Amino acid sequence: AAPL
Amino acid sequence: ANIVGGIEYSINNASLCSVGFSVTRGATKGFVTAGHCGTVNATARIGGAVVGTFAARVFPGNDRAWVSLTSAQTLLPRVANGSSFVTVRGSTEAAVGAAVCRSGRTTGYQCGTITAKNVTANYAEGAVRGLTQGNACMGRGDSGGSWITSAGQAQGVMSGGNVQSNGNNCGIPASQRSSLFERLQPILSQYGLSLVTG
Repeated sequence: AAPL
Repeated sequence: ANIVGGIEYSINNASLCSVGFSVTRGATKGFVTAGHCGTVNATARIGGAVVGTFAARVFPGNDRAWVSLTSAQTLLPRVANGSSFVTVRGSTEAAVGAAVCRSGRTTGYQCGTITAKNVTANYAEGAVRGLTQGNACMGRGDSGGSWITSAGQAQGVMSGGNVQSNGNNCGIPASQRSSLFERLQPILSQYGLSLVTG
């Protein structure tokens, strides 16, 4: 999961 | 600039994010967006012009922010959908299984359904708790953008998710996407904002  | 949900803005002439929703705080105009997009006092620009600075944010833990804009900006109760618009009518929260769309500068307007609430994202900077998960696709640059139902109920702003090597999760089946948004309700009360609607 990454910001976007 | 006309402030519409989904459009691009840059922060301190570097990062790009998308506008969430037009809001007001007393006589102050603003828009809500993602907290990871900028730090307090960072400068936001739309089409090369300065429009405002970040007034506050929370990131990580939550992922929220509001930019207060100068008087000259035009707030609109709309979210971009290609060349057309979705009118913002309120912020009733939809439940799991409802259909929802999101608009943002990278993949445009994508729709899908909500699959889970209260999701934790483990970002490199720290955990972001309480996220709602949808399977509409999204890509780098969509962050801060609007999540809204066809009926006009604003749900939240784009936070993050699982992107593949091409920068989005639109080439993977809906069943495998995790696209996460920050709920709008708590950002409006935390900052005392009112949504603009039409």
